[PDB]
Amino acid sequence: NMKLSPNATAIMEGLNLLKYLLNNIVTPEKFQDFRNRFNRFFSHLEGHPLLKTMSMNIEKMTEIITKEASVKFEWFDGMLVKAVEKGHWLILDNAN
Amino acid sequence: MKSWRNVRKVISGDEEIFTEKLINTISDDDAPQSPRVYRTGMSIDSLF
Amino acid sequence: PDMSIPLKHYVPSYLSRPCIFAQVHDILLLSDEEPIEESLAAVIPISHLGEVGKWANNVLNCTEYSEKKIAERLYVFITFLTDMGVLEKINNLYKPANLKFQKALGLHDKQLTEETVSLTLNEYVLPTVSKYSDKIKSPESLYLLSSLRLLLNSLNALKLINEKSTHGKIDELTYIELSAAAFNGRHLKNIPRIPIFCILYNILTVMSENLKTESLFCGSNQYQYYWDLLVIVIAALETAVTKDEARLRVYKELIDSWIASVKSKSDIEITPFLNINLE
Amino acid sequence: QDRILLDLDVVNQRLILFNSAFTSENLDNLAGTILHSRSITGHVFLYKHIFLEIVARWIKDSKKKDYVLVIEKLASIITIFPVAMPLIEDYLDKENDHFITILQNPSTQKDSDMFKILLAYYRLLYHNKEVFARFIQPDILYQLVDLLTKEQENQVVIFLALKVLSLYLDMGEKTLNDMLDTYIKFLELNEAKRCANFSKLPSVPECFTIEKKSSYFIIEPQDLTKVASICGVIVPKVHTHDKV
Repeated sequence: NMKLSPNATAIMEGLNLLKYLLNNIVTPEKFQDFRNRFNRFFSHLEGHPLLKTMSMNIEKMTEIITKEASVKFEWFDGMLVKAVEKGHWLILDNAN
Repeated sequence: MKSWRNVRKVISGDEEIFTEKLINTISDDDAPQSPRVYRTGMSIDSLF
Repeated sequence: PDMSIPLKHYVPSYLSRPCIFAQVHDILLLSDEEPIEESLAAVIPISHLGEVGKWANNVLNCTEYSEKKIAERLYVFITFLTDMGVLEKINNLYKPANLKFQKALGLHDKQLTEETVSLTLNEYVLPTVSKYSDKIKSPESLYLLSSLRLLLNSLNALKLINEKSTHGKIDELTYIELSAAAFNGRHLKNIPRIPIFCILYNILTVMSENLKTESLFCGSNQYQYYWDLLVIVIAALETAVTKDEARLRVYKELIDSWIASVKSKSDIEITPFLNINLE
Repeated sequence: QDRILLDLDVVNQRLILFNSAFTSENLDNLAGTILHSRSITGHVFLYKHIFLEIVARWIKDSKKKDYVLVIEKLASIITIFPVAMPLIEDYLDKENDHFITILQNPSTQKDSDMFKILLAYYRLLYHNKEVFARFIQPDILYQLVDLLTKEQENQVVIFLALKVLSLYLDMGEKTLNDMLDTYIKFLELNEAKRCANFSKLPSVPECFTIEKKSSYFIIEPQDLTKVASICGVIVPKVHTHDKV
């Protein structure tokens, strides 16, 4: 949106949100992040955010329900998966 | 030769580029041996 | 003490525009002497050659860059090339090479002006260029450039004599300037018999118009012979600044020997002179 | 016992070398005169092992407007002298808002009061971005870019603004040129030449002895704050915990 079609009104919100993500980590009490995201999502120029908002509300219902699975050893994805899953390189150091 | 040699040392390595080959190199033996007669850069026009 | 760190240590190596001028400044660094040789547009692509003017303007407008003349000289070289219709030739020449880059890449707009050297010998892409003119792997590609500075190095020096004879005075009065007065419409009474300035002026016109409308780059080593003549001319003018008339007897000897030798090579470059070498 | 030593005849040797090319009261004097100058990297060559005290004194004495010159000359120092990186970092935590309030609600002054800020910002991203990435509010930069695209004659501010953004948002090279030629109808070859000119000069040395010649004494109790005295050469004064 900097290469074509300036549109200050929402590019400014986009930068405001990027700085809020970049400078700071999010914790529970996410509702600020949700409201700021939707305040940014006045503009729809990709359908991918329509998936991501669904990826927000799933966490919201999951954020309330953490109390009833307080102890749950759940598997999380490693690094090499996330690269091969996302698309970007690995540089393994020594195999000592 | 040397103005190309330093450009050999930037965009390529120490081994000679393709272009250092093509520039000629005058053999340093082709003088005419003019000092069988001793003259100079004197203006010899006054003589004639 | 000049043992400095070059600019690549301090330049971002993920941009194109600076990293070439890095090589420029570094080539100026490593030479102990001033390269009056152009070997700098040897490195700049034919694309953003127009940045040279802003480069020299930046050199002057700021305080650094202890050298500031050579950035002007290379700019004079480029604007001497655009004075010829020469870069249209070489930009039209590489266009097959831009087609290989067009096809190797999934998306590539066939641009107007190619990001490639002004040399035609620094690279692997020659055999795409050398679908004709196997002279490219013979020295005439080099001497095309080098000879082209010499002419430009001569015109700038000769022309000041034409301004000097135009501004002629009995003090700072020299024999080459007496010959320039002979050509110049404002002529001084003393020694009119030296009409050589025109004779050492029309040769550059022959070369300039010839190179403008040759369009071959496939002759019989013609550019090698547009070089040795230029040495002879630089010798002729240097021995023309003071009294030596007999030394000019071996300068109509030499051009005719030059003519008879290139004619022995059957290089068809022969029409546009040879009443000037006989006058 | 041990503290800073500093010769002065060799300082004059360095003066004649450099300019051939082109108590606390004393510290306040030299801080002021080095500030209100424009040339910096000759003073750094003469006064190397002292300099961080002078940086601290620039940090403390603010004078309510000097801040601009502080970050300006600080940014010019950094690549030559990569050791004042802590104190400058600590400075912006206090001072960032006073620059924001210039850039927000633009000056109605000479543009230079903004020009220097962005310029310093650029260098402090070009030195390292993974530290200075929280002292920026890119929205206000885009606001300035809007206001100076609608208004005319200001075609240098915008250049530095978009250049800062191009290192904040880690852009490539073709987006950069196209972005420029969408907002506009140069820099980076110069700063490298500044650092290269600095590397022309030789290695400075510390005498470590009471030479029989003019010398200047700086002692332990005169090491200002957020900079610590030591037998060798002065070292930064960072961190909170400090109870004796």
